Amino acid sequence: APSRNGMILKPHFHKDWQRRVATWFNQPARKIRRRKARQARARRIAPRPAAG
Amino acid sequence: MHKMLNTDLSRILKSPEIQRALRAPRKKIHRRVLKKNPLKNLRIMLKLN
Amino acid sequence: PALVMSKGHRIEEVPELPLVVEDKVEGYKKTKEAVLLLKKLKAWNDIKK
Amino acid sequence: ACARPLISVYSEKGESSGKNVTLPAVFKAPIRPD
Amino acid sequence: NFAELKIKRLRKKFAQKMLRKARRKLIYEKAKHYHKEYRQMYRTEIRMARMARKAGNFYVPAEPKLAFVIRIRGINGVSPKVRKVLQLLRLRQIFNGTFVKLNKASINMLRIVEPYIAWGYPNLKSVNELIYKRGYGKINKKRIALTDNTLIARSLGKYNIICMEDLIHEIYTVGKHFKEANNFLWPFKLSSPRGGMKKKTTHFVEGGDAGNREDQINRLIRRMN
Amino acid sequence: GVDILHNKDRKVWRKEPKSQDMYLRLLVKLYRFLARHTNSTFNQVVLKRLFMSRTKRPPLSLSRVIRKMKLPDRENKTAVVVGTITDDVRVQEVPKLKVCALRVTSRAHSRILKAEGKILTFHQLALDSPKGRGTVLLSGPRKGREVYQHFGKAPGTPHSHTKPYVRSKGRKFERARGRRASWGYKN
Amino acid sequence: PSRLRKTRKLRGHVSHGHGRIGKHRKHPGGRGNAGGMHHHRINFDKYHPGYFGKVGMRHYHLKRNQSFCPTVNLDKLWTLVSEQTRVNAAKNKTGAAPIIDVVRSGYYKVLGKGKLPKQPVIVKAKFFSRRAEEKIKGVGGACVLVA
Amino acid sequence: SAHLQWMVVRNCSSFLIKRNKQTYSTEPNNLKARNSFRYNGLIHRKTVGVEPAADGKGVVVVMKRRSGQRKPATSYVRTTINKNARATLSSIRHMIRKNKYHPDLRMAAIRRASAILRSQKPVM
RNA sequence: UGAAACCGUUAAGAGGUAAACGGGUGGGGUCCGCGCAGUCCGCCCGGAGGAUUCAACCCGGCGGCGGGUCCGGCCGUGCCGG
RNA sequence: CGCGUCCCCCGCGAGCGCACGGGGUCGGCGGCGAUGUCGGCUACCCACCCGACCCGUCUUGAAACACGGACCAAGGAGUCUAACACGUGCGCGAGUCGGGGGCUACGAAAGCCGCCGUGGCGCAAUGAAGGUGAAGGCCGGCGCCGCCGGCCGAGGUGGGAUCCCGAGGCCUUCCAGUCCGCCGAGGGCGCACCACCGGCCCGUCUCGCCCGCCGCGCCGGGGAGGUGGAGCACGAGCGCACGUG
RNA sequence: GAGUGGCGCGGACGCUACGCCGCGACGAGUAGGAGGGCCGCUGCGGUGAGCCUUGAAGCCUAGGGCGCGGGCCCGGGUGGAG
Repeated sequence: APSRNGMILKPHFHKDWQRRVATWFNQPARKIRRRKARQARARRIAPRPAAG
Repeated sequence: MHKMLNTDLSRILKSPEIQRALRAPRKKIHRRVLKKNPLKNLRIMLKLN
Repeated sequence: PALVMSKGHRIEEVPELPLVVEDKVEGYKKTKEAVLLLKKLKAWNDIKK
Repeated sequence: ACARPLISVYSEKGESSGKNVTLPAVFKAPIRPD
Repeated sequence: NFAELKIKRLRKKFAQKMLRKARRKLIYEKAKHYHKEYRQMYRTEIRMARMARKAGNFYVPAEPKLAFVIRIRGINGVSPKVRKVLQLLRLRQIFNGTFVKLNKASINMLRIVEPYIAWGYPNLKSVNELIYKRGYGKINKKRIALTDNTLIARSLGKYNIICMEDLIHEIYTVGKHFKEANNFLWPFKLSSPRGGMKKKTTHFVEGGDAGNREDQINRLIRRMN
Repeated sequence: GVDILHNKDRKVWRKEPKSQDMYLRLLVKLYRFLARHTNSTFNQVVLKRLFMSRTKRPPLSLSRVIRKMKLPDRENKTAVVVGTITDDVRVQEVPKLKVCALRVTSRAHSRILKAEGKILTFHQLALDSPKGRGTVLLSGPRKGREVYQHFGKAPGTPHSHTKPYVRSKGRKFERARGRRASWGYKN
Repeated sequence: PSRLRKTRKLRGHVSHGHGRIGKHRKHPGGRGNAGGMHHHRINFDKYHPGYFGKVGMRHYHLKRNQSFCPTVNLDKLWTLVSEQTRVNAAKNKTGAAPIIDVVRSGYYKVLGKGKLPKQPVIVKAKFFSRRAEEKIKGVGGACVLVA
Repeated sequence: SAHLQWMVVRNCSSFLIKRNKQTYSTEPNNLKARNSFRYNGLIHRKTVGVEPAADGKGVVVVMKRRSGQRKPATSYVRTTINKNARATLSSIRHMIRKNKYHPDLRMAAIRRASAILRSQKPVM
């Protein structure tokens, strides 16, 4: 129920949203995972440009 | 940046510039006084009248 | 100096309180070298603490 | 203040070397524990 | 070489000292003149009556300038209009007292809060002890005791009310600065009547305590003061 | 039993700043001393403003410290601000200004000082003028803030030109029934 | 900080600051934006006027880049180019005017709000307002169109 | 400065010791040993310390020198006074009055030294 | 480790208005003060003692300071010259 | 209660001491005490006097013949996430912010990027939309009218904290006379803010005349006066944190 | 308030300025709101040259206290590792 001058706001949480919560504890490990692969590729494409 | 550049308000407040432009310190402490009566105390009545 | 002692460090006997040492210290490879430096800068009483 | 004193540099034996660094303006930044 | 400023600081102290003596003598002689007034005031009312009585006529004396209003009822279960008039009289507590000078804009207020006040025409001795014993001044909106004349002289000195006696003269002989002299006085914190109230709820006429008691406020002022 | 309403017998002003910063709190200790001791009513108003919240001392734009100092009978006078001086970029020429502010934005510093102006703090304003004599005490616009457009008479009340709280404005976000004679009514 | 909160000062009470008569029940007004035309009408009328109903034409596949036209006023037109140019414009003898490419700095229209300082310009702006034209011509300049 | 690094220390120093509705300061050069601006023995330019000797008997007087204050090692000159009580309490009065060296701590230093010479006096 | 409810036993106390309760004292305890000749502190006045023993005076040392205006450094959210 | 002098009827003497004098002292004393007495407000048990119904709860009202509770231990209930609002703290400030990406034990941290500011929000609004999109008056060249020209030019009124000016006056055997400080009749600049009046931009309506041109039209621009707008009128926001709803 | 004019080496306390001091007035309270906790709990970063097998936590108590209160500190007994 609206109390006073508020914003007529509509949250999109009427579905079973808690099942499909994508958390980002992967992020710092992912940035290392991508970086390790980027290095290992650059050393493979040996005298060639790293960026492609 | 600094909000104030001289942080020492020991030296600022006893600088000749500030000390010149104050009033006199009212350091004397005035406690409450008893109400003596007209007919009880004669020389309280001699002070008022 | 006052803040570092209020933080709790035993710097009573430290030389200067921005304790800047030579770049010979970055050449060190053993702890016996690292110990002797902190004895001579008199930071060791903080390691002892 | 805005003065920057002449910071000595100490030899590995704990005694003063000849060299002096000027105290960086970093060390005269406002002390805000907040 | 300090020989100047030694004596100059004494010359100040003597000028401060001799000035208080002149102020003391004024306070002494203003007090002696009001004695001479109160005599002539008290005497001429008996005089005008005797010459009325000799001729066979009546001296209807001056309808009184000055009333002393005491709140007799409590703070609980009170009308909104009665609450307002009692708190414009500064009677915000049971057995609080204020002097209220009579007119049309006084009595039509006092008759509207009749059941909650015992009031009447105070004496000279009643105005004395109320000002001497129970005398407190509203100085910096604080209830400070009138123990030296320099508290009345500092607040009321701009109206030439410069001692305890000038205040009493200003109240009793309702002066041109009665308002400022009476509003200076904090509403008097009087004790419960030592002897007993007759009946709080009913009017004084019907063997009660409430309303106008013309000469008889003074008996209960001495019962309460 | 005294009929006193204890509703309004606590005054709800600041008697210190809520901030715990020690450069602002040392400025208060200085103007605690000056305000009560110096009879000047300047230092009292400054002390009050040193307490006040971020919103209550809003940023005075440089182009107000131009305009309100250009005014007649204000030559060789120091503009005193308890907020901050922000560099207004839609002013071109900048005069010599004597400035007292808690902060100055790094743009407005380089603007004022280059144009033969001087910037002070409140420890300096103290040593220069302890009574704050020969000072223009300025303030930024307090009703400047976006928040005051939503305040007052409610939006959807006759002759209330008040901004409503809308998620995101457009053509189909509170435009119909209470805003058009075609759709129901119009306030 | 759970310790700074109101919940900690409501240990020892009973209702936990939600009334003794009207208890903290689950949804006693309906969920979300319910009763907007029924029992929450007065809130919606007083605070959200226009909420119910249609207006205007539906535009199905609206792309926000076709209707991209970011505007700069004449108030801050000189801030697009370096302060050196405004200095070098006045002092030099030729009467050469500096070019303010308004599209280079990322605006497509020049609106005419500010007092424009009395020295010439050439403004290579994509669109112009009618006043913004008159102000630049008044100071003595060009309103060069560009695409 | 003194008034600055007080506002950091006042509530969060390692020497500050709060319990039993009482506050103290266990600093090397606090005398009266209480949490104060005046008596704080780190934060002022001029600081008077009164400590008992490294041997059994006497009082050492720690005068914080004016020059090297960012130099912790050379910042204090220590002078041990092993004399009679009346002339120990005199020497400390003369070090403070007749050098003008922080004269607010003139009487506190004499009261401390007095309570140190009383301490190292044998109990019956 | 061994809490409370609850029970036993021992010790002390009391018991016809169910018990318990608040306020006010009295009584008996258990324990404590580890009570039970009852404060130290200056300064001064007298007595009989002791001690390497003050003021002053040099001599080296160390610090504070201001020297209206000694010399030289060094730093400038200070400029003005190349 | 002097006189050195100014006239209406005939600027500081020294001491002493008592006190109905800005809240109590005595320069008065007196019994007692090592195996049985001294102190101990509380706490243990008991007795007496007065008071005294059983709590939680919904309720107009509960000690209720209203409901829950035999007793004790442990467990046990306004959370976290998202959004929004407003207050407050911090940073920067017409900007602001890397949050996504990238670069280099604690550390899955921290530090850095700016030709990573894409993008978000703010800096511009209004309109259904096409779209449009935020001061002027003067002095002249042809008692005027659109070009030609020139300088100064972001309102006004009222109230306004703060400053500003200073008619006069604040004393040592005079009296002039200057430097500072302080007070002040009265007078001005007026911050923010508020009310008011005019202005400007967008929508629409009414009345009306004049401009522009590679494309002279069912073209484009402009004016005076009403009115609709979540606007302008020398920016305040952005990020973060905390609190409450 | 300033200028040229006619012997004895001495003086309490204080001011954690978020501190300290002074003076007047006032004090019911459910729902409810706010403030202050040197109130308590369990973990983290600091710090206290903290305490602890010469005895930690816990637990018991007719022991001594403190605080308006939430609670807390001591003494004794038990206990064995924080």
